[PDB]
Amino acid sequence: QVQLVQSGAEVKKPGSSVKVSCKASGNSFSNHDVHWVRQATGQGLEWMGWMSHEGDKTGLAQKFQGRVTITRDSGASTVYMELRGLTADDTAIYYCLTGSKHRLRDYFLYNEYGPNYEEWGDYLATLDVWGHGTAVTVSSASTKGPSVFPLAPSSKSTSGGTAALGCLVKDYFPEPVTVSWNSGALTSGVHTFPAVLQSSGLYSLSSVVTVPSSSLGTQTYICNVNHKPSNTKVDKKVEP
Amino acid sequence: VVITQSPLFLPVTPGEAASLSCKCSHSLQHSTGANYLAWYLQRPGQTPRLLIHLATHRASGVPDRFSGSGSGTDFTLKISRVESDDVGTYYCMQGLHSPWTFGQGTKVEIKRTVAAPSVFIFPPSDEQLKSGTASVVCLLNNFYPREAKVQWKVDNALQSGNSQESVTEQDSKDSTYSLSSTLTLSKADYEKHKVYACEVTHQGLSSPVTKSFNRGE
Repeated sequence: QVQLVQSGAEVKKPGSSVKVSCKASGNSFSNHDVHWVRQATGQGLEWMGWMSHEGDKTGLAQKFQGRVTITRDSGASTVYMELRGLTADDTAIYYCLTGSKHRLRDYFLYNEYGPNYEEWGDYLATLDVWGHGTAVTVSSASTKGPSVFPLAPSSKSTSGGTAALGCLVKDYFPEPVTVSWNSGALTSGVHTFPAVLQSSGLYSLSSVVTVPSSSLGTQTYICNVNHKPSNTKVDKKVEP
Repeated sequence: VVITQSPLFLPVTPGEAASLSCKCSHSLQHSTGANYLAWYLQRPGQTPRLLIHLATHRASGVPDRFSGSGSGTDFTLKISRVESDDVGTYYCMQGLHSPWTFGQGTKVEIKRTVAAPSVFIFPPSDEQLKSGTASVVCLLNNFYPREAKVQWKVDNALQSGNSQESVTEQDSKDSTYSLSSTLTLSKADYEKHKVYACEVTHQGLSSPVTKSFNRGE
């Protein structure tokens, strides 16, 4: 159970470059191949490149040809992936990972009069340990804490003994934001929606919860909003 | 070298079997005999978990209801007795031809009976209005299947280009989805109109449902 540690989230302007780093417990990149995989929100896995733990082989996807450098320090203590010429299309979570290969002799021709003719190939057998990822956001936006507005429970959010209420978490950058209710004490019937990216380049999301209509007179509802990038911590009471 | 996964979207009745196809334009069999094809499950919020490697081998700790087969170009992942822990996206990955590549994925969800959304509407807060903007929020709660349509009306006029929506992941307990839509206007536009309405279409509704309020009361 090797653990991979990745560098922190970054925001980069279109046209610039990011260099992501990765370390493995026990210096495991010495003995296990490194892979890079990225994934944009709501989209598929995309293999980027790899380096053999032997340090004698590197490869990239066709799309990253001329865009990406994969390198490591001596003793393979840290591994790096540099992506240049960033666009909004490069906004994704970038994962570092270990994998296993089969290094096999593909070509062999017997030479009776000296060393043999050989060619060896690498074949990917497994992707093993995934890092937690590094979120890279490609945008010219400025860090901004959200405004938090109540979604008040009313007759227009109530029926059959149940009411809905929520918080609108408007205009923040970058991701991520976390939301809890009553300091984690309220979890049943909570829906916290994925953020949407607005035209302004800022994000918004809402969190809603359904509760018994009965309880509106007596139970307090507070949404707790945390936006670490801006050190913004908001507790908002939601009244009828 | 191309990979096609099929189907793109697969609803499965709990306890029923599932069958996923991964086909490649080129053989994935090395001359030594091994097929370099792997299957991965990615659940919402998680990194992918290896299920099957070298086409037919379960990975360590993978329950025996997952099984892989196939050789050459055509490969299958069977899941017997599907449950909510099996929900997510399944990717195959070919490891024979450099550069290595993932398939585009098959999305698997729990199939359940039809459920129309409960629809709730929220006017903008007095605090938000103070700042010169009005967001109206519509919530569609606990519906299935995932396909739903929200149309915002202002004094019955159809709106476009001023709203955004977001859908949750499938609830593991009741197998439903929830959706929120947010209409955004300036305070100025918002105060020129009276009726704000969220009109909703879904397989579970025999005709569209409108939730509305009048500005003020």
